[PDB]
Amino acid sequence: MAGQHLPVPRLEGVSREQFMQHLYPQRKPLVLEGIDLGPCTSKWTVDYLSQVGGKKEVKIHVAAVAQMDFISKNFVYRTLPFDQLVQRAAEEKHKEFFVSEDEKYYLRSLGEDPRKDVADIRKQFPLLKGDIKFPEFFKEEQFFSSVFRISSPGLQLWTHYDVMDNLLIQVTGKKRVVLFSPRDAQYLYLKGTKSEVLNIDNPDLAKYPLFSKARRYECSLEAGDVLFIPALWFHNVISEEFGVGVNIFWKHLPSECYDKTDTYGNKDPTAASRAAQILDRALKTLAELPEEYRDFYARRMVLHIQDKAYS
Amino acid sequence: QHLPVPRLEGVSREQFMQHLYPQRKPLVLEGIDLGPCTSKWTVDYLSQVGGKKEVKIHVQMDFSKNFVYRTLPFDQLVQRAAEKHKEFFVSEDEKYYLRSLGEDPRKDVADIRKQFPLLKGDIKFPEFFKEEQFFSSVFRISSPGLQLWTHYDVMDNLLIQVTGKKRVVLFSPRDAQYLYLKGTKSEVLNIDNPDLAKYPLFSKARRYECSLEAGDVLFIPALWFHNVISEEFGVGVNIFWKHLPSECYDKTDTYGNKDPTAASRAAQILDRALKTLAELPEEYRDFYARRMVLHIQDKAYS
Ligand SMILES: [Mg+2]
Repeated sequence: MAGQHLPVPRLEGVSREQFMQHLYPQRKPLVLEGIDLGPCTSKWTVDYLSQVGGKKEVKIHVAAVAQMDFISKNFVYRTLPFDQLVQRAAEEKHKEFFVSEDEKYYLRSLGEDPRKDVADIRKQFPLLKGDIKFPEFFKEEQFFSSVFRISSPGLQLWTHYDVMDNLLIQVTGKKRVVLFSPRDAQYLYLKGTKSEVLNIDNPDLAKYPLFSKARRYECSLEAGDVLFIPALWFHNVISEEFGVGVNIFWKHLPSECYDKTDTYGNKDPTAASRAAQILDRALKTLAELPEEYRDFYARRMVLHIQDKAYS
Repeated sequence: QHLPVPRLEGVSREQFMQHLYPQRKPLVLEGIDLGPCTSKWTVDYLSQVGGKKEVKIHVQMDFSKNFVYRTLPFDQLVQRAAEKHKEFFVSEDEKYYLRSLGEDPRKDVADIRKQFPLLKGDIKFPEFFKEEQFFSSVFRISSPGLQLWTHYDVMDNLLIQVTGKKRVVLFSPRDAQYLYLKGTKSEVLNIDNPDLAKYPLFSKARRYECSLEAGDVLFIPALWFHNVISEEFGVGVNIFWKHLPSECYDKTDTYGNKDPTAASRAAQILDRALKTLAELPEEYRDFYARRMVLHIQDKAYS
């Protein structure tokens, strides 16, 4: 079981009700084939996205290296006009560039003022929103954000997770995506919503021994493919080609539970974040009992938590 | 996963304090001067000197209550303790136990000085700790083949075997996980051939092991689990003492068993943080519980 490699189930012809009432409550990743996405899927050539989306300047990642690394931040931020960015991500070599002729590009769309606006494709790319029919797989009152996702081929984003449920729509290009159950957290060596294990295919088990028990689900997304990701599910994407992605986040929970400053979808539901503050407190009172004693009692706690609150 | 506890002869008062004690590991100390006690505390001697003072007699045991509190006159207690004893409250092969406790059990600690003055004069506790850190002295009479369940104490302990053999096995505090701890007692009664059925984890527990001969002293650093099994009849005494600044402990504790106040409270607020988490759907609750124990492990462990 541990360290296994599963396929993410692929279903074609899934209905609204069957997704919403049968597949969704199942809380597992799943890919849907053949959904009517709108013509976006035959229109969004690079020439078109440049023309139609053009020149709305966006915040962008530039990396001189396929495997992007936040532990060493080996990439830099920059801005670019939408068309430019597109044209650049579809390239392999670059005449003009921010760091090297082979640097790779990564757009994760953001609301006009990232401080108070979630990203909304409808709001910020009105024409482009035109070509794409969001699958109606969730109550509208729970909509949260809609995000563009365009990357150079060979670009490896790192393993993270979000607090919202999420429909990732591969419109153009092939995407590889491996996923980890939320319960695989212990194995993932996380700093925040990120994992330190960059090379998942060929892991340095000297530094990340526990990564071994990690049971990975894998899937590759062709154009037209849609993938559902339950909240808290870890995921790692690699643009195998050039492609254009749109994701839709939405609330699985009462809007009341979420943190309102969070426009990205990382921040922990208030209850959890509060809990974490409480905990940091205990870790402090206990803290300056001698290490010997702290330790014994940290261990009691952990076992206790595992028993009252694990399921 | 089965070690011996080091035995050491000729360890100085100093050498121990300075270089051994701070190792925080269990040691048995051979050939300390305990006084005449080790010499004269015979069933017959004991019986005489002790007197007829009524004592709290308990009668392989189960903590499931397969024991029973009782009370007898000391001399008769020892005398039976050495016995199949004719007079019994439960059975002919009644097993007899004794763990000393001060006048008011809820108020005061046990203390050999206060409660066995004559007998006290026979034994010199080893000077391995300051008088200010003294916490209690206890008289331990048990009958042969009596199996007292596994527990830990919060005070450092000097178990002194004065008379008769006694086995004892121990476990790293950290082996808390494998012990299935119900408070300060562990669920696995028969330590030798454990029902791995009920408790699969007791296996992963490295168990240290020693045998006390009359005169031997076992140091048990606070937090070490130990299981004591009187092979022959005999009397032992143990002394608890505060390893931490006296304030750190629970005032209500007359046993040296209650958690340091810092622990007791931290676990209390912990129970709070669980009450908030609890209100999210189980699966979210779950995920963040795990993120909590990751956090505790990284920050507080070793
Ligand atoms: Mg994401």
